[PDB]
Amino acid sequence: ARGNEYQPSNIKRKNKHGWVRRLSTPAGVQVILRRMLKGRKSLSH
Amino acid sequence: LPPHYRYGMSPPGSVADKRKNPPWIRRRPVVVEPISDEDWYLFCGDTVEILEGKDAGKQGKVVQVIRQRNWVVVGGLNTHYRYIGKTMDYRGTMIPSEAPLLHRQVKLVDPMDRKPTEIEWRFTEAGERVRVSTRSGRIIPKPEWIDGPKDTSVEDALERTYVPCLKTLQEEVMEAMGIKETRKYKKVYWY
Amino acid sequence: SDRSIHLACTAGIFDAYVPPASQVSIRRIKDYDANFKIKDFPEKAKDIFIEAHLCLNNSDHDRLHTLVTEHCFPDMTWDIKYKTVRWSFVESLEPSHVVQVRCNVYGQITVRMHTRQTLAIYDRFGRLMYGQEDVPKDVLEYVVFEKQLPYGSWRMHTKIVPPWAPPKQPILKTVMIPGPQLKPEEEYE
Amino acid sequence: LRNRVTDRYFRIQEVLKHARHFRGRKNRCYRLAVRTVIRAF
Amino acid sequence: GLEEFFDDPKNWGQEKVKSGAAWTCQQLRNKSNEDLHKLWYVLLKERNMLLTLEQEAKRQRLPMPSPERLDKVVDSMDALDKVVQEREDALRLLQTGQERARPGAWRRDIFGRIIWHKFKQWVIPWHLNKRYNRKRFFALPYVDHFLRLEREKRARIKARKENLERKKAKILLKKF
Amino acid sequence: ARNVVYPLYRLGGPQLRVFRTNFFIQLVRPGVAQPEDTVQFRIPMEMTRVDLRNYLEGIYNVPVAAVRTRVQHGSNKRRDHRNVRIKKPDYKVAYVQLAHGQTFTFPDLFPLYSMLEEERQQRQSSDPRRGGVPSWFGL
Amino acid sequence: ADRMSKWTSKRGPRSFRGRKGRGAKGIGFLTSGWRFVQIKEMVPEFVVPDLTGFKLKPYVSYLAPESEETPLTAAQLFSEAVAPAIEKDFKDNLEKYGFEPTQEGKLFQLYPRNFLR
Amino acid sequence: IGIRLTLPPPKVVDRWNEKRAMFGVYDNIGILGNFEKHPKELIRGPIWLRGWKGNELQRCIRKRKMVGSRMFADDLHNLNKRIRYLYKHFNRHGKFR
Amino acid sequence: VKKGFRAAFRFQKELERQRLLRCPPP
RNA sequence: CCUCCGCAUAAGCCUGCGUCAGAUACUGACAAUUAACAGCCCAAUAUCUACAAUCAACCAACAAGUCAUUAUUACCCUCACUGUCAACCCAACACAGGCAUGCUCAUAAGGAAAGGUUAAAAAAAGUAAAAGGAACUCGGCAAAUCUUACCCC
RNA sequence: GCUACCUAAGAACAGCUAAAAGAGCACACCCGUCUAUGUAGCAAAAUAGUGGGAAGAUUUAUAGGUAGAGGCGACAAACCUA
RNA sequence: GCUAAACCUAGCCCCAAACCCCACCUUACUACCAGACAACCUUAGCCAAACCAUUUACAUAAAGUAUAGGCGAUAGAAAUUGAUGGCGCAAUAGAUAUAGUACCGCAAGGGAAAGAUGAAAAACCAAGCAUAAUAUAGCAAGGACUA
Ligand SMILES: Nc1nc2c(ncn2[C@@H]2O[C@H](COP(=O)(O)OP(=O)(O)OP(=O)(O)O)[C@@H](O)[C@H]2O)c(=O)[nH]1
Ligand SMILES: [Mg+2]
Ligand SMILES: [Mg+2]
Ligand SMILES: [Mg+2]
Ligand SMILES: [Mg+2]
Ligand SMILES: [Mg+2]
Ligand SMILES: [Mg+2]
Ligand SMILES: [Mg+2]
Ligand SMILES: [Mg+2]
Ligand SMILES: [Mg+2]
Ligand SMILES: [Mg+2]
Ligand SMILES: [Mg+2]
Ligand SMILES: [Mg+2]
Ligand SMILES: [Mg+2]
Ligand SMILES: [Mg+2]
Ligand SMILES: [Mg+2]
Ligand SMILES: [Mg+2]
Ligand SMILES: [Mg+2]
Ligand SMILES: [Mg+2]
Repeated sequence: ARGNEYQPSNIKRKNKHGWVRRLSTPAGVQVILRRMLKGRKSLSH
Repeated sequence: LPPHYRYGMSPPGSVADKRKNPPWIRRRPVVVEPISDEDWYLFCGDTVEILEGKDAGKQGKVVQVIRQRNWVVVGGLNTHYRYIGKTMDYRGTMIPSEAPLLHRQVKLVDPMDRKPTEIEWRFTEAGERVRVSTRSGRIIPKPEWIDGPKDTSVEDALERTYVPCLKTLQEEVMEAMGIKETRKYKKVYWY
Repeated sequence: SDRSIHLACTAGIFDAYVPPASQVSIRRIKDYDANFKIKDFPEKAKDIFIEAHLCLNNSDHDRLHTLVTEHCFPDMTWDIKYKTVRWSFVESLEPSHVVQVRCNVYGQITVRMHTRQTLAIYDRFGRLMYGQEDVPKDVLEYVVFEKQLPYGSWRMHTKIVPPWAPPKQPILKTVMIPGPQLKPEEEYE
Repeated sequence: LRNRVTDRYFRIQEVLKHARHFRGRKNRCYRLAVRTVIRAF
Repeated sequence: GLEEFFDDPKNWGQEKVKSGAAWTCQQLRNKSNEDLHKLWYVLLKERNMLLTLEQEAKRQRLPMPSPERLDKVVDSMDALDKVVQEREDALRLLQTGQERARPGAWRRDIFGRIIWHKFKQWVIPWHLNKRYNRKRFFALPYVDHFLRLEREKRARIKARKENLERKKAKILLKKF
Repeated sequence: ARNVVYPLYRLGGPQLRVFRTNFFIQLVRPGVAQPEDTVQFRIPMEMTRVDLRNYLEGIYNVPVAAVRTRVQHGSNKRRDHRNVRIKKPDYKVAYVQLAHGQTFTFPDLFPLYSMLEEERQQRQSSDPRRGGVPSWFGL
Repeated sequence: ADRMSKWTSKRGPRSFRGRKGRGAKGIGFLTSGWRFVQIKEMVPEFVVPDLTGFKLKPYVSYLAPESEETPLTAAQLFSEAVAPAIEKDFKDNLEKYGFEPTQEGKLFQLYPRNFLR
Repeated sequence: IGIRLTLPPPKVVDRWNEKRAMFGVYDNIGILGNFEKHPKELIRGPIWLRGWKGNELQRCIRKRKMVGSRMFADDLHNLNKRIRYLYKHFNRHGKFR
Repeated sequence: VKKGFRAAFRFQKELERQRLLRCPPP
């Protein structure tokens, strides 16, 4: 019954975890900064 | 090349080299003393003498130089024997294969004295840089086509058609080819 | 590939001495060396042959590589690996003498030797499989030596076997030669 | 790992030698051989 | 014609095709702008032919005859481009004094990193461009801590590299 | 041209001209049956079909009747020893139909060792009668 | 769910796939009814020269002298182009010698560059 | 099996290199030099523990006091946490009280 | 690898003893 | 013999049973999906736009409803770009699960329940059963039939 | 991106009885009454049968919104990425 | 005799010194249209006080002194004084790091493993088993015994 909570959709993906949304708020800017400091190959989604 | 790549007898880009050093090898690096480019004194074709190992004393001709590992390969000297073309049935043919020698194990030979010599990179007024033997002086010299349908003749290649001018290639070509443009480029904003 | 393989021998004999004019080749040899003697060669060739076969007896590959060429060493050692050979030269019936000489540049000398030798080849387990350790046998052979013309020397290159050569000594063990391993569809002919 | 034990082989053998004539894993596994050897002594 | 995309029919199938030397920058510098303009298309046609040969060789699972001439042609085209760029740069410096052909400016991005923002071409001024105004070219105070952290990460990496180099040098000296 | 900023065009401005073309194309053998008048090219991704038409008509004087393009996706499934996907580059494929009834067919391109061969000829494989006894000895 | 793969026009719904491109420079605009108006002036015009009689083959003969590399500089260009006229008119208003006060009014403006390649 | 099967490469120690040969020299600089220099001034090392000794908590406190402002951000955070933990351990835990 | 020499030396002696036992000399 | 299906679009995925060669629905190489279908639109300033849909005709309504321009000024002179493959997606899996829409309403399309043997117990699913017919059981649970009447909430 | 509720603009509901019905039988579809199996399972809640609704307070695709001292809730202390 | 065993250097730790072409904020990595929207505002709590509620640390010497403090747990000055590498690690260690990669999660985020020939490749030892299943009786051993 459970397990399939991920119903993929690129519109939702980019509108929820995209670069633009991450930069929209100061908190998301700090999220991107944390990813950069850690060296993540994927800063945003 | 991958970090700490182990230079071998095979060239760094051959099939045998790729077989011996796949991308995932992490062998211990080889410790090689840092001989500067201005201190390297062994060159391809130089006559040398072997100081250590089998064939010690014999003098040969340097065929290959692996600088990254301070290696000189003396042609037909310091040879072991290996089979080439050995298949499931045929034993193959024995071939003499040279083994690399270190520049500390190999010394240059005087052009005429035919004896091992110590070398210095003494400057000369004419030969700005050239090898000079120390124990007996004398300079050791450094050893060592038809145009196709798609090759420029020498005179055409060296012809100086360039007349310097305050014109860009674009406008010069426009004048040469006769393209006439009257429209004025409207100014744009940069930011 | 700037570097190339530096061979120390040739693939095979230049001109085969068909067993029962070469002064140009002798001249070339002398102009390359300046101290060679055709008349004195046979003794040196015999010494080289005896030493090479004693090296085979003692499994001295290092000395073999100096006494025989790279076209000779595999032929001598491949089939004798993992077995012991008790070879011994007892005497030379008639004196050895040069026969034919021909010539980056190699020179080949054919020497006819009619000598007397002994053989005893044992298995991995020390079981005799060829010859007698003591009985001597008369052997007529044509050894072709070769030399490379700075640090080269005279080394055995080949052995020419006459088509009229007497059959070699028979083997101790019996042999089975399978016939055509026919597939089911195939039929014997 | 400034200081590490390098004699553990011999420390184990000092007991396994007395445990060699036992049955089962008591003659091979130190965790068992030590108990069996202590009981034997 | 399409035949210009392939080598000479006589050369077809040849194991090796002899080729001259790649054009050198000094040699090209002596040629006029029109001459360089024509040589550019000569080399472009040769490059197209050689790329066609390479792709067909890959398709046929065979080595490309004389692969070095493709590198020679690429080097010649690069040298011609460099010569033309040098002439254009010299003229631009003489006439305007600008060392860059494209306008740009050193700006601090939203992450506090100093970048060279290369200006784009627009029809309306920046104060009216909506998207440009959405783009932010300033770092707020909360970015200072991350700037310090990145600086310290870089310093740690550099210190590790230098210490390792000194260790290796000492090992080499002891060995020799 | 590619990897260059195009001068922005405003109404009534001058024609956009490129003097030293940066596009390099490949003429490739079609992988499937094609009409006699169709030629297949591999093109830089930044080249439009209009650009290809002008390119062929100016540099090669090839009369082009029609051009179609498609972006072939290169496989990203392959993985290296580090389990990182190796990306085969995507490339643009252009199908060009020649004009004036002209026909094109891809040309049929591609229409020490001595010592090794000599020794192989001189193998002298072992005789079964010998029963493994070495053949060098003449006794 | 794939973050390490490049974002291309082949990924996403119909709107995303239609909207994203592959780097090809624009040729015109869109009007009512999605009709595309292509502007000729926006199409790059390949200025291909006449190669007839051209003597420069793609490759150079190996029997050619080697010369030291001397990258062209502003000073060298000035010396080779303007200096002679300056000397002549000094022995005997820089626009006469060639200086252009402003790039505006030129078809090929050096800065900001407004021409291809 | 945690024992190597081959002897390790011989370890040769030059007992008469310069460092060992001149070790201890100028340790009596004070008493033999009119006390111009204290022997602790011969100590080369971290600035916060030159001629000074203490337990881990004291060493951490001294490090923070003397070079805390020059420490990296995460290193200083780690030092603060270590000082906190050492304070708690030394002032609230132990057999003796 | 564990730094040290004496344990390795002892193990070498034990290996020599085992080798002798397995292949006693004439 | 089965057919829940199936074929497309959407969404998702991203080359994931095409060819060649090596191995032992894998690996490497080669090839491929071609726009008309779909996405990617619209020059301004004002000014218009009461009267559902339901075969829209009678009727009946209530919950009161997806579907419209004009006036002047501008403006044509020049068909790009992107998706197009697959045995596919979300469920750690070649997962008996989840999965929108258009047709097909049993198929023209798509598939195989049995690796071979034997035919023990116990276990699961099903079928048949003398006479009896709830005597079972907490209870007619299950199964079989199609079955009345009275209460509590 | 599940789920609770909501916003925008969409889609689906065979056949029969009745007749403008939060009507009846009954598909698709939604749900999950009871039994059996399963219980490291096909499944971290399924399968087979059986059953409730199935023109509505229905179901459902897309995008958006409400965030933890909170949200949302036909209150089950429900649901808010097992 | 198979699984396997080992190995030495990849690097790292602590100090000193020293200050450090094009594309991309729209669905990032997207050539090319009227914006207007802009940042600052006490840390808290765990925990200790054996609960918890005020409270509870974040060069040397003066000095744990003056003081503060449910005057108790604890907190705590100032005046004043004068100020060149490694008895480090060596692949379960040392950085998480071969890498913030693979993989996992919608996301924030979490986060691995491992390699060893030689100058040149253009040359005997853990467990587990097998050799070799088993003989009445039993913490499997001890005393023993010819066994
Ligand atoms: N304590 C310590 N001394 C170091 C360190 N790095 C270098 N040194 C010392 O620096 C001195 C000079 O180092 P060298 O490499 O010989 O010379 P250099 O490159 O001129 O030195 P620097 O100026 O320090 O970079 C020697 O005494 C080294 O021991 C380090 O990390 N710690
Ligand atoms: Mg959903
Ligand atoms: Mg298309
Ligand atoms: Mg089956
Ligand atoms: Mg079965
Ligand atoms: Mg009955
Ligand atoms: Mg009853
Ligand atoms: Mg009844
Ligand atoms: Mg009863
Ligand atoms: Mg029932
Ligand atoms: Mg109905
Ligand atoms: Mg109803
Ligand atoms: Mg309640
Ligand atoms: Mg309750
Ligand atoms: Mg408390
Ligand atoms: Mg307590
Ligand atoms: Mg003070
Ligand atoms: Mg580690
Ligand atoms: Mg064992």
